[PDB]
Amino acid sequence: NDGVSETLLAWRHIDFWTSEHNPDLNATLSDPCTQNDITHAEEDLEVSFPNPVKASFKIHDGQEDLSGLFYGFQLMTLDQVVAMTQAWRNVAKNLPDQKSIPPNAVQPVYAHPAWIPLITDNAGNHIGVDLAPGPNGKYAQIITFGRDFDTKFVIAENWGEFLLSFANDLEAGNWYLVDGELVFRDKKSNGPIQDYFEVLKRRTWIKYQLERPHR
Repeated sequence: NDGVSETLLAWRHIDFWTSEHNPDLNATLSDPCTQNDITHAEEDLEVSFPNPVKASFKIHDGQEDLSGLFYGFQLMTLDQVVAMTQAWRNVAKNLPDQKSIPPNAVQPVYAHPAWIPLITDNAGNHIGVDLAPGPNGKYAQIITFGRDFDTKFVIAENWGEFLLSFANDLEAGNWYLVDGELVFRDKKSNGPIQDYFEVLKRRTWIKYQLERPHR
């Protein structure tokens, strides 16, 4: 049940922020998935979705537009999670210099059948949940992985924390509509526009570095 409260609160904030500032994006958030949909998907993949991820799916089954919520990155429907997990499984089955940050938190591999993608940049890169952590990682940690992520990053301890940190970016004013496309900018620093994966990665890196003095 860890991350469950955060998931619920994050979606409240994201539902409410999008309905004020970006109604077009709000109208892309799908209806909940049923427990049946979720059972069928766990069955197809032979996994248990962690509690915060299942709670997120029972609020919105991804996004469908008749673009991406996470500063241009799309929240995937349960159908896309299944299809895309199976495509990564076909690749893990065959054939690059792979790293983890923090070191040994994430397996240093291109692909793993237990890495469940939940967000896509639609260019082969993902944020997802890691169901087979490295020795210093945590089960159901949130990671980056895919085509151009030689270095995997642990970006949150669970999916609820991930969603809540995105919801607080919105609430801190860290955004720009170019409604227009939603991009990220550090408001406090009057900062330049940035790719949100670079922002996530720098945050994970800085936090790792700042904990290093505690022995």
